[PDB]
Amino acid sequence: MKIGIIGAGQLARMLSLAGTPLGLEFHCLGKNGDCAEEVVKTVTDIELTKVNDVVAWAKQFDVITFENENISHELIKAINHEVSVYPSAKAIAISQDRLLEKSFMQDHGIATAKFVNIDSLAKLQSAVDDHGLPAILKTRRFGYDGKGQFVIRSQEDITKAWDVLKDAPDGLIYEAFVDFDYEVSQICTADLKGNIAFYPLARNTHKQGIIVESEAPFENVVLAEKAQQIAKILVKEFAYVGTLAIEFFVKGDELIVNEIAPRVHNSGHWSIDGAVTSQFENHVRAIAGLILGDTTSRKTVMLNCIGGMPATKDLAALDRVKIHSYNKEPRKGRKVGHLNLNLNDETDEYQLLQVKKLIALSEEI
Amino acid sequence: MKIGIIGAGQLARMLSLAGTPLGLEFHCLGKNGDCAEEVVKTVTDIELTKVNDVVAWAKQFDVITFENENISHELIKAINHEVSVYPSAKAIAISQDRLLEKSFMQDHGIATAKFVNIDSLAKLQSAVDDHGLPAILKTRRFGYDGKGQFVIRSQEDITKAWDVLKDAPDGLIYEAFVDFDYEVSQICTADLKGNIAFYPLARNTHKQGIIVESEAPFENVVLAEKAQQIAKILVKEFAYVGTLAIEFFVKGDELIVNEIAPRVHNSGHWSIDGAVTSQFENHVRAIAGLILGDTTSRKTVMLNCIGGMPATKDLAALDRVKIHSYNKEPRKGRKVGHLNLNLNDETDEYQLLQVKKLIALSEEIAGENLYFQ
Ligand SMILES: Nc1ncnc2c1ncn2[C@@H]1O[C@H](COP(=O)(O)CP(=O)(O)O)[C@@H](O)[C@H]1O
Ligand SMILES: Nc1ncnc2c1ncn2[C@@H]1O[C@H](COP(=O)(O)CP(=O)(O)O)[C@@H](O)[C@H]1O
Repeated sequence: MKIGIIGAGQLARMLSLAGTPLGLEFHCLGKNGDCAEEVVKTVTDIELTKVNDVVAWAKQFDVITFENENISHELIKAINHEVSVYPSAKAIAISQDRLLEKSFMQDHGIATAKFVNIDSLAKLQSAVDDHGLPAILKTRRFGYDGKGQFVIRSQEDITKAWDVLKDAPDGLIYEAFVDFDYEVSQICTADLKGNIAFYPLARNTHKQGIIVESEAPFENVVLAEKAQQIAKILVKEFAYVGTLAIEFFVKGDELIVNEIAPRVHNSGHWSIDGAVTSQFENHVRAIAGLILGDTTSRKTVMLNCIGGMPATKDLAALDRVKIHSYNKEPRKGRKVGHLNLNLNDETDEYQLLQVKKLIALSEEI
Repeated sequence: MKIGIIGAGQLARMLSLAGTPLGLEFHCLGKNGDCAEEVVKTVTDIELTKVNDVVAWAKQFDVITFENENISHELIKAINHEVSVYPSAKAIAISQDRLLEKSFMQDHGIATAKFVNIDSLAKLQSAVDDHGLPAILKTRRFGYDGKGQFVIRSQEDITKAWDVLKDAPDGLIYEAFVDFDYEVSQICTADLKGNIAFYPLARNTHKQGIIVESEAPFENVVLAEKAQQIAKILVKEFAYVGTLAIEFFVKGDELIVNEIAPRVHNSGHWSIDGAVTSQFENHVRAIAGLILGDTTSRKTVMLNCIGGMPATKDLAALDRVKIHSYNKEPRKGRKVGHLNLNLNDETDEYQLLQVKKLIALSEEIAGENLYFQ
């Protein structure tokens, strides 16, 4: 069986690393010299606006998936008529636009921040009038790592936020500021028949809008049950196949959906070394029409390497640390790898402190 | 850092799968179409007898290793004048020839089968006269998965064995049958300084001369200590860098060396899913000059897929089984994949029984001899 992946970045790289032992063959649409190239059969560089060329490429294979939900859902629909793509064009359309995403949650009784579509300064003033400060003005599309956002903390900031973000061609959303204690994510995988394999919750640490740490299992049965029930709604309504990621704000026993990603996600990277079947192996099993792997998990912390990464010789000296370099060119803010560590004892805690020392030296956000 | 591997088969494939997350780049010398191709940066097909061309290929990279010790040690010596190769040409020269291997062990007081170099029928008759039947005649070089052997049980078998094997250009060895209870292997990895990371013993089951199952950790403190001491001697004598495998026959509390392989080995494949750092990741760390990874292990069974392999859908349905297909075309006796399973509870034991049933349906071994004792 041949699997095509739209994108040749680190998610594609890790999908192939996980799926290749299953005896599957991987092909990417992307740039030669992107980091998945050395671990897949072929990489083909086709401009995504050339729909017919993309469809022709995809038809060479048995099933297609993608690493970035910002791609055209109309493109996915065109491919999916000729060869299966998972997950769905609907999941892409909804997840890639903050307003559509929030409206979808609202329609299905799923809690989120209060939100308003913003198409003018007057509309923004009304939103602040209706829903209050503090608040965040965000681009509806293409935001990542907290980019394209302006936190409004005063009346004065309203005009300032509008002036900064008004020219976003795909529009803007007002979000009420959520007072939460911490953040967690639910990753799960759904197969062709709608069966879902759940991972435990992971608690995620952010700095300057970028995830820097993720730790699982976050043990809280009330929260886990709520997160699973939300995931079940999304899987059903999207007719979803593959790994799905849901990010939440937590306030006490209350879960508030922040956003979703219809793909393997940074907050599940711990599962490479902490679950019987990682989020990557399970995404591949799902789309390949295979039964999902067991997801029994053990305590694991994942640390991101942003803007740089410690020298391999220094990492290797911490002999329990599992190294995941993506072999990417370092640049400010760029995710170039991560480190996983199972946490069982004091030696593990020591190695974790050492990893943190090294990351402090290499990080550039 | 760029690592060149001589060979593009499943061992190279698994070295790259293990080493690529460390940020290392892999290149193979082998045939395009070989199973490592899809997981390495490049594969280059050069005839190994073309020494200058091989050396030129190797000099592109920062360190070289190899997946098959049957290659020319003189080739490795030539490469190593200009780019580091691990492990050493000495390890290759000794390990690749059954007579040199046995003689090395004998010279270091390490127990082996009784053995005799066989270069004529008369020499074989004398070996039988001196050491008895049953016995095995084996090629000194190129043997693997039991190939190049003839088990001698009767007087009439003596001439047959000689006639089947006598054309081997690199000669033959007689071995007396060893009285043993079961077989274990010691896999370990040595770094540039001489530190050794040890795996627990694995207990290995063979059928018709090919390994079919491997289970670790095999707990026996007395045997494990003896195996480690033997490994230490070999690492020191070979100035060894990389993963090393030693196969033993066990009789009570005694270890008899069967043979060694200067490489990752089939009996260590369990470590992909049963150790903190697999034999493959550790081989890569060793040759790359890195500190070795922790080898803390958990109970795991490895089952080989020979000839054929069960359908992926059937394997995936046993949801704790870890699938390692090499993506190789089925052929009688060919190793086309393996399966690993951690064993902690009754559900694991159930999945183990079910996966063994699937393997019994897919297996096609190319057996040539029976080794019952
Ligand atoms: N409505 C809100 N109220 C409070 N904090 C928020 C918020 N929206 C986002 N944040 C904070 O800013 C971080 C990044 O926000 P987003 O998840 O919207 C940015 P991105 O990951 O899509 O690029 C969140 O993880 C959260 O800590
Ligand atoms: N001298 C001996 N006495 C008894 N059994 C032997 C033996 N030599 C080999 N065997 C049996 O045949 C199996 C394969 O033999 P080898 O290890 O020599 C074959 P290979 O792996 O080098 O191709 C051994 O694992 C062992 O079960």
